[PDB]
Amino acid sequence: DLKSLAKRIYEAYLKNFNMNKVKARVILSGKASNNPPFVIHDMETLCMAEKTLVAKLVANGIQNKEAEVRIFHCCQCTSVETVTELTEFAKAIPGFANLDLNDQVTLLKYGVYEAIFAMLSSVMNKDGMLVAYGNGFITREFLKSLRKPFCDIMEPKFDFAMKFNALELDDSDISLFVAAIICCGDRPGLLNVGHIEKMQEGIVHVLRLHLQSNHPDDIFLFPKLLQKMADLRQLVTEHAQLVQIIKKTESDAALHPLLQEIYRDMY
Amino acid sequence: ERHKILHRLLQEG
Ligand SMILES: C/C(=C/C(=O)c1ccccc1)N[C@@H](Cc1ccc(OCCc2nc(-c3ccccc3)oc2C)cc1)C(=O)O
Repeated sequence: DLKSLAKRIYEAYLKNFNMNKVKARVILSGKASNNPPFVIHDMETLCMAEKTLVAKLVANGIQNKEAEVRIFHCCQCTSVETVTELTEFAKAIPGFANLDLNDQVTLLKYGVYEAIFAMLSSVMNKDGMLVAYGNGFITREFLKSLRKPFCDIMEPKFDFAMKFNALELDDSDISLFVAAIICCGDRPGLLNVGHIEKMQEGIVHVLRLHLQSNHPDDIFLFPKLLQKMADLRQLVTEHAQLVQIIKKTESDAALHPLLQEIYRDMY
Repeated sequence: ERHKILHRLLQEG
């Protein structure tokens, strides 16, 4: 029945995203053939990494713009690309493309970041996280050695990711979960509330049934995830606040227009 | 608000 939906959404997911839990876990431990990630654990190694990742942040006055802002920029890039893959994924969702474009750009405005930190958990571990498509790995310790509030930005994401990864969801769970977070019929400024809601009931149900069969033993996993949706919501709130600070107490770290309008009049 | 970019990205690409 709605099961052809589950596979529907999962196909869109596997297509629209370049990195996925499956690869993330193979990289973050498992050498096999070869290609062990370069570790950015301090300033020296950071510059070493940028030297390759730019010929733009290594020899353009940016080679010496506070490290915190250089990093803030790289993360900014990841958001833009992800917000982009997230848009296609949503359009490939049965019903989304039939809604009023304004309701679309409303669901994407409030769910895009909840989604980001969710999928990002895939590439994180208690010690750090993969960067640059799995080529690098930046330590959790190096990020807390930055000056405030930059050193306070990821720690909460690491705590959430550690509890979130324990649920051991796989890519299929995550596709439905992400669709569930994006098709939230409780967003502000929503015009056609009625429909978005039923859409939600649909995917959530599908997800419930999916986890029920995929993870028969985690029993209360569906409710665990429901809680994590609320958790992601608060994380976003905190993160947005953390950024408003920087944005006005660190004029050197500007935000991309796309991200500028998402944060713009958010919470 | 505005969201002039989110629109441009929902069209088709
Ligand atoms: C604008 C912004 C900044 C922000 O979160 C931050 C700034 C300074 C210190 C700590 C955190 N953050 C984002 C949301 C986001 C996207 C990606 C991400 O990790 C992506 C993984 C990744 N890749 C690199 C990196 C790559 C190459 C060189 C140097 C660093 O670093 C990290 C954490 C983390 C967070 C937002 O508000 O849109």
